Amino acid sequence: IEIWYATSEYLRQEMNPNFRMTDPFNPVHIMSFSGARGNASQVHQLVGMRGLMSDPQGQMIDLPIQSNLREGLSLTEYIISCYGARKGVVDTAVRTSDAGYLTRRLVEVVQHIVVRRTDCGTARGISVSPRNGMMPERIFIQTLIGRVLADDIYMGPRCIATRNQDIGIGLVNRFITFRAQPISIRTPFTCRSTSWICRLCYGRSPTHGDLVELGEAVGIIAGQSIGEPGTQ
Amino acid sequence: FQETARVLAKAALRGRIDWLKGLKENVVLGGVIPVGTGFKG
Amino acid sequence: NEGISTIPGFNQIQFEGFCRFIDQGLTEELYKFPKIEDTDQEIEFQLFVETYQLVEPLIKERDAVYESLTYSSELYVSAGLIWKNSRDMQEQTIFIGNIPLMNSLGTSIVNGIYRIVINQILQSPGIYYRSELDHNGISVYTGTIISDWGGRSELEIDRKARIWARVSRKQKISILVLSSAMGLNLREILENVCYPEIFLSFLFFQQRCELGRIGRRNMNRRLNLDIPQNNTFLLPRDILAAADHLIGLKFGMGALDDMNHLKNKRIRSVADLLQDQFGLALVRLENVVRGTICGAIRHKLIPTPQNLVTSTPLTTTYESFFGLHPLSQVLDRTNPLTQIVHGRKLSYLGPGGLTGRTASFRIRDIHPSHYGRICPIDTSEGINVGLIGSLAIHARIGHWGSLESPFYEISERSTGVRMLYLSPGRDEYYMVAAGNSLALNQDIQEEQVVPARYRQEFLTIAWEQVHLRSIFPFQYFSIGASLIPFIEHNDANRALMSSNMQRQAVPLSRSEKCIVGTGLERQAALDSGALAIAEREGRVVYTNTDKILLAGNGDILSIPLVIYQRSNKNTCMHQKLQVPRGKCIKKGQILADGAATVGGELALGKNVLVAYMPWEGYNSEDAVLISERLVYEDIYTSFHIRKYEIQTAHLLRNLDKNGIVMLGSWVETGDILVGETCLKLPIGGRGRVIDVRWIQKRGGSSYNPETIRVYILQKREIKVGDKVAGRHGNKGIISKILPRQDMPYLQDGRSVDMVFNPLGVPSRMNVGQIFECSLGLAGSLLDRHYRIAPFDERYEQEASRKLVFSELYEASKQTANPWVFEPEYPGKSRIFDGRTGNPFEQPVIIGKPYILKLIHQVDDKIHGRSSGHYALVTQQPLRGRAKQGGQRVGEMEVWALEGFGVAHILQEMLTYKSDHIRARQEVLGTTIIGGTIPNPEDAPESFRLLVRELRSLALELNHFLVSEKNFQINRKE
Amino acid sequence: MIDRYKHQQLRIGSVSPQQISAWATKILPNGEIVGEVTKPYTFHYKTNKPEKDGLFCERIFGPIKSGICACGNYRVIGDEKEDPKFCEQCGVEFVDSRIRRYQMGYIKLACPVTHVWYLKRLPSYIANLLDKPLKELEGLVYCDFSFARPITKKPTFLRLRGLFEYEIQSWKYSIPLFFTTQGFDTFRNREISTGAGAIREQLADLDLRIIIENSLVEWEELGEEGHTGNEWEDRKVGRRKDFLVRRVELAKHFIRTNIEPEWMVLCLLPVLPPELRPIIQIDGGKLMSSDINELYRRVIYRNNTLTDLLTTSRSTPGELVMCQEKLVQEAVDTLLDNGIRGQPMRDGHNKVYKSFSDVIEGKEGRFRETLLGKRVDYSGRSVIVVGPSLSLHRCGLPREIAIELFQTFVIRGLIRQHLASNIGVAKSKIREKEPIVWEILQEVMQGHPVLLNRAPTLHRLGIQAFQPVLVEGRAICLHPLVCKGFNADFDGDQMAVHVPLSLEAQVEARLLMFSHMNLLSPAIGDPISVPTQDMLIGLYVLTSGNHRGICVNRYNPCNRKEPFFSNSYDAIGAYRQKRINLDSPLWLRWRLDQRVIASRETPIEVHYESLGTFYEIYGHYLIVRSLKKQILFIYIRTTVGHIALYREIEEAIQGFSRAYS
Amino acid sequence: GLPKVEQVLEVRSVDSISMNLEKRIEGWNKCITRILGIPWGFLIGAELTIAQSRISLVNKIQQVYRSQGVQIHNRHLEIIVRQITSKVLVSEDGMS
RNA sequence: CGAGAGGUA
DNA sequence: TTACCTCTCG
Ligand SMILES: [Mg+2]
Ligand SMILES: [Zn+2]
Repeated sequence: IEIWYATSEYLRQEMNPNFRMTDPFNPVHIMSFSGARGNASQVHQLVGMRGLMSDPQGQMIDLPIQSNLREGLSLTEYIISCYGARKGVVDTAVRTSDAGYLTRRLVEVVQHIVVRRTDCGTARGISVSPRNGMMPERIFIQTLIGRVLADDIYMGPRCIATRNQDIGIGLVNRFITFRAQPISIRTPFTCRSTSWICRLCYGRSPTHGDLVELGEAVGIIAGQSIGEPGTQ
Repeated sequence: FQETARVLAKAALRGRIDWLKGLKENVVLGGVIPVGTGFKG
Repeated sequence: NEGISTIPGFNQIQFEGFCRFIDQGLTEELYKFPKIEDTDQEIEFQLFVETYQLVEPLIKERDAVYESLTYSSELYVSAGLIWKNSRDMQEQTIFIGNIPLMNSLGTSIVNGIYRIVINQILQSPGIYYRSELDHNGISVYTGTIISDWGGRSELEIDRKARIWARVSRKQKISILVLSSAMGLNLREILENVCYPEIFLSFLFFQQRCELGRIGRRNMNRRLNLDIPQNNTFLLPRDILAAADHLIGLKFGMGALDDMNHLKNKRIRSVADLLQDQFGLALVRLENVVRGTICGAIRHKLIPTPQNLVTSTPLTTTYESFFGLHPLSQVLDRTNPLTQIVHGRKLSYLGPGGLTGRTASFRIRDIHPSHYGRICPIDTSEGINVGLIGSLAIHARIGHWGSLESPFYEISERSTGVRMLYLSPGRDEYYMVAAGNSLALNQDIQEEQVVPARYRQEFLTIAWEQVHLRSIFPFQYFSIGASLIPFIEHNDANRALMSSNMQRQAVPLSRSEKCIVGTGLERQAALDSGALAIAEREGRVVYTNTDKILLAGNGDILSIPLVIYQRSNKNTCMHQKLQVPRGKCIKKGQILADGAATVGGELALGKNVLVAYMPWEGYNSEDAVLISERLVYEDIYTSFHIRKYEIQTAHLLRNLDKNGIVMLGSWVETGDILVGETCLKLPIGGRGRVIDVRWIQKRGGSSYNPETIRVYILQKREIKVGDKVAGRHGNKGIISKILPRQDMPYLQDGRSVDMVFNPLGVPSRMNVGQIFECSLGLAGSLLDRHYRIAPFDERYEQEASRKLVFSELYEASKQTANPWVFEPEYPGKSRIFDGRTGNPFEQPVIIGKPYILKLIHQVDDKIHGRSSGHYALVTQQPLRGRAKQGGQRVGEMEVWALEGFGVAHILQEMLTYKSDHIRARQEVLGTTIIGGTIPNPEDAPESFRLLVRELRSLALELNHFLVSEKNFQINRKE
Repeated sequence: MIDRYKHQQLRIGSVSPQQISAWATKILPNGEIVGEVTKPYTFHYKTNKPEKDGLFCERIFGPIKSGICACGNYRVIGDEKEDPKFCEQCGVEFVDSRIRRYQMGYIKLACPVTHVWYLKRLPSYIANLLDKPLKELEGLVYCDFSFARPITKKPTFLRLRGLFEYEIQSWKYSIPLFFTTQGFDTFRNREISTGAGAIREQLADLDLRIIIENSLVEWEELGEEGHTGNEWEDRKVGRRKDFLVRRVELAKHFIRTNIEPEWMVLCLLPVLPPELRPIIQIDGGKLMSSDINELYRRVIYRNNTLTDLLTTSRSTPGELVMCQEKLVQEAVDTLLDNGIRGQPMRDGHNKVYKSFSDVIEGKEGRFRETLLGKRVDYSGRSVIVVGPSLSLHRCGLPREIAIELFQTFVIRGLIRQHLASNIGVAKSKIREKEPIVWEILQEVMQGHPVLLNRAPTLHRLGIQAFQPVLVEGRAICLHPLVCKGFNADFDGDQMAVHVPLSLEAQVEARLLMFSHMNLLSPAIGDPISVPTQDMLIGLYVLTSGNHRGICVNRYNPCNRKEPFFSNSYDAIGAYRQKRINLDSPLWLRWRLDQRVIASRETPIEVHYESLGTFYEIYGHYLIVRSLKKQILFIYIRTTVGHIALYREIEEAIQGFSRAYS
Repeated sequence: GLPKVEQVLEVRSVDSISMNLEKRIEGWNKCITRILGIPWGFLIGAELTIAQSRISLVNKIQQVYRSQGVQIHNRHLEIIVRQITSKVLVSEDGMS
């Protein structure tokens, strides 16, 4: 199992260098590098080696596949390959069904939530620190974009941001340069009711890039958003 | 949405009153949903 | 004797099963019939099973389909009744009933419908040991006894020796008590069982106790025992043996069974089902006979044996089986392939079988036992994926229900070889190799190594240690996968898609054979039933479009032909002659060809010139651009026939004196076909009326309402929106037809017929198409057709490349076209643009592949509605294009509209458009006048119904509105 | 702001016997009451007329054909000025056949019966109120056992005060002989109890305020030595502990809720309006007759047998009545909720019969199947095709589909232009496919949008709106860039079309559901319509570049591109005239300010001359400067492909600007 | 994958999602009562349980999505999480 | 109209 | 899981 995995993996690693150095304009490279179609794994199978396969019950089969589709798989190899294919077909059918149940149920819990008021009046906010979790800067940025601040942030005697101000990528970056660690943000968990939300707590809309308007169905959008990525 | 008989019985006994404040409920009644253009402001 | 040395006929299983039922099955069921007498003593009836005769069919098969009858056979059996009073004997042969007959192809004609019975896979009776991992500490073990009845018998041993039956819902029941129920002495038990101490420390019959012959044999094998085969019972010794094994596992000496193996499963068939039904029917005849005996007493009359028995029980049972059983299905007659494939199907589901939603994930994967028996690729996708499958080419059914795969013995013996068929169990114990003997080093051939299977595993061993070899090319696959060329170079996922698409092809008006094929097209045509083959040797004496006369040794035989006839799937069947007058024929040779067949081979598509390149976006995603030549030279035109039937201004121009439309009329939507009760044309049917049939009928209480049937033919050409496909998993929908001048063109001047996107192959992993297109170009130029068997790389590395490149070169040299083989970029050439005359920049792939046209066409698909008929209770629009109905806005769609915030749009869909009667009738008026539509206040019917239904279960729902201004409460109705 | 206030409410409640009556009662001109249906007859035996006192009777449920009474004469409804609402000969209710949809009827039952739901639940509502063993209350209900002290409301001379007792062997005949005729009846009613009349009566005289008092005290006493015993025991202590809370709660609600506890056992029984159970002749349908009707007849029958039995045979013993009491109860049970007790209750040929609870429950239950979604008019379907030349706001609709969807609108037009006299006149013109019909269709659809959806509508983008363009052919053409949202490919996918009728609806579609307005996805903010496949290939090729060193020259350039262009237009031109190729390097004068993205690289060579000009050669650019330190010229090394993309983006911006003006 | 998300959202067992979490919640509740009084102890204990639970549940669902390259914003998960975590249960000892 | 079966995406 | 289509059968 080990000798064969290493051989397959080295070959995959070396495919891109070969194309970029020796044949830059080959059709297979253009299609993959561009982003148009193909994935490195898919190409590896056409031009390298298909590799070790997993039998039902998760056990490797012990006969390596040393061939690619151009060269042509042997009868024995083809049969082993079929194993994987039944797994895919069974998974696709199942995944389509499971997703729908999760979505129906998620919409039901949160269907009633609409934005009904401008300010709840809360003076509480969650605090986000770069530390307190080991957070890659990416995570820190993504949490913060789109939220309204619940307290002023100051560097020395100057105010970087004031309460009731939205945070965008430029502000987030200033906070990173100046290392302002405790930032307090209004968040759905900080609002004063459970039958509705306020504009300031929810924050900027994903669609139009401005504060959410009164009358929007935040709940139906949340259910759908968690669920649709489910097919993948 | 799930246990229809059981809910309906408990309610009939208690005389439950529903103020129609959500989306699905107003759909059954065929009336304007209180969201978007429907939310009145 | 068959299948060794040749591919077996594709319908052999059906033929054998039917024969077994006709003789062995009939006799066995007949024997069990009880002699019947009543009360203290009464008259005795005797059914003598010794003399049963089955007589020939009264109507011929063709007539049966024409008059909607059932092709059957009559059973006459001899019987005698000794009236208790009489003491004398009267004997006659009664007509018990009608048993259906099969055509050799394997179909039954019942009430005018071709019907086929599918095979089923179920768990075999026997003892199975499973180790259930235990939630606390050490694992529990169990045994189970599957039976023909289906009752399962459970015995279990815990960490503390338990030997407790689990059949009772209760935790503890004693196996030892069951042994004592058998009269065994406690002392007797001890002498019999090994592991006595452990059991010492420890100090129904109707259903479970019967084990079929299959059940008994399995028991004897698993627990070695040798009770003789005639014995078929749960004799007690067996139970003791089971316990003995159960404890051995606890100590380490045992095997836990795999229930997915095919040695543990059995196959039922046509024969079994038919025999079963005969039994049910027979029990019903006993009920009828007893009843007529009672009637005789009332009238005090001397019985005639016939009077006692009617023919109703046999006929009714079968009529019901064919009509309502899950595994009896109507034959697909879309094309010749569909007819051959349907018979070979195997299902896990069925009566007394698994259900799809219920079944486990593990039952739906391939097992190593399936090879040679069930095809790995074919399955039906959906919630039923993995549970319906297909038999492989060289499989057969054994004495027991098990399947068998042929193997060649390479072990030295006098003959040194024989082909044998092996049961799913037997071959796990031999080493089987599929490699070849073409390797030699400084040592001898016997020492060379090869990959092999042994005990459900793959290993590498020397050629000396192998026992059996697998030799046939098409052995591990079904008919559809065996019709794809260069399958080795296509990923397996695609192969499922490909087998599925061939089945959906439409027989075309003129047929043509493929340039590249696999060679099984020839046998597929022989076994479809669409060809006319000779039944006797002879010389052809007369030929006319309707008939052929064959004259052999003083006899003349007339063979009828089929002209323009409909099929179950609205496709046309037409036979065309292949034999010139004056020619000698031997039995089995072809005389006429059917649709989708040319020269004895299956021909479902055409060969066209194609290029793979991007073209202005017309090919985006999976769409195709095509030339007009295909439209005006009629390459892809097909004929479709539909039937419309009934039971008994400009319009009425066609009708005759009786009022039925005449033959040869061209009709359009709206026109009456048969004269208030008038039958009229639906949307989209416009065709010549090829025939009208006033069919008188029998069977109903009244003379059955004579049925008038009209048959209409539509000729259909290729259009934007049609679906076309190749044999390698490639499918697309036509997007534009362009004039020849604007099409891309070659260095020969010719213009390509179709253009396909080239970004598809990397994602879908089919490199087979590239090999097939290129070989096609060569054959056209050199006048050759190629039939190549699968897996050619066995001979050498890169074998396919060597074939394609060599052939392309020969074509290039013989006809002097240098572009066919280009040494710098082989297989690709440089082409030009029709619009501007300029060369495209990079070289492109050009070839002639074989493309097929699918049954899903745009004309069937299009639908529209405004107004219309409404349903009775829900008062909502009707469902279906045929029914002129609406489309559904369902749960998911509402949610989306809600996300947008479009309340007004949604309300409309829920009220005016669907189910608000008062409101709906108004909108049609406002619109014609030009006014504004008000927003509705009352409730839709849907709501009103709910209230009424609830008020039926004694609950009340009311809607009230409280006015904000004055606080009054008003009850809406 | 002061909110605009709307208050609406929905109330659900169990109903009294008097109400069920009022739902179904009318008094005729004769002054005679109508409504109870007694006979089980459905229609007539081969007459196809509803029978009287039948499940489909006109008089109780309304007329079948408008204006045609039982007799067969026709008086014009729409006029009540001189029309007998009820004819002397028959109850006619002349106005409409619609009533058969909404009118209700009721059936009187001799024996009190019990609803299934209250009894079936493990925390039975009736049991919670009773405070007696569940088995005891149930045993009396389904088997013959007799209570002995039914009412605590009134004093009784006999005093065993017993529960349900199987044995009536106690002297009962001598007791009756000693007692007066019906003296026994007064005593028996007070004491002996049977069936469910007993439950109804025990429930009816009960003291709720008292019930709370006892319960709280018992609840307080329990818990003595709580949480201090063997596992088995505590469990039991708790289960009682809760039954107690649950019971207090039910009673409290009853005190303040206006629903009477006795209504659970039922005196009258309701009947669904006749249409909702079509039971049309099973003329080959074979299932046209409703199982509703089949179940209804059974209850009707057993009840009639009992009413007669009592009237016919006072002499016959309670054994005759007892036998059929149970029978009546069981029919009602199956009608209300069969399968609750798990009884199959099925005809052998038939499947287990459909209880009314089944009708409501599930996906196909009324609420999910009909209430949440429904079929609609003005809709169509067809396969989809690529449509590359279309703009983002447009879609192509086959003409045959359109004529169906926009027909009403075209008829108006034909009449308005006076090309036809009447609605019928116009419909004819539409059929002959005359050429004018097509000019009118085109005019009508010009500013009217349409809505398109794909079948699995996972997310909002599943439905979008477009302006329709007429096309010939039978498939719908869609823009290439809208396919990601719809998750559509062109290999057999189909779509559906809907037309928005109202002005209000039409505004919403143009302003809130068009693609230009929805270019960002809901989940993280990403672009949803971006160039994707072939389009991406083309963009990559244009910007890919050229061979740089060993690839372009065989031998070192040491031992030993040229074109210089002044404006970008010239360069694009040379490409067309084939003077240069896409990848050939060229130099372009740049008059603007150094916007070229390039690495931070210092100059490869600076060449400086004595009079003062300096030339600086960087890899992609040459900057010429002078003594006064002014940049005389800038030249960029590039390829034609790069200039083509820039030009398109720039021109589009300027073009949109010049159009607005 | 998806099964895990169904498990996290449908909280059949509190410990099932995180062992470290069950520990804390059972522990907190026993300990808090001794330290603080009746008006204030239940309230503070609730606030602490609510805070840890909320962080963990969002973080667990999110890790599953980030492994496979699917990026969904937090606000959306928070609307759903709140409903799961918004209610309290009055105890056996409490009758009024 | 109630069941069953074969497909499609 | 959704939607779509055809058929047979009492
Ligand atoms: Mg598709
Ligand atoms: Zn090959």
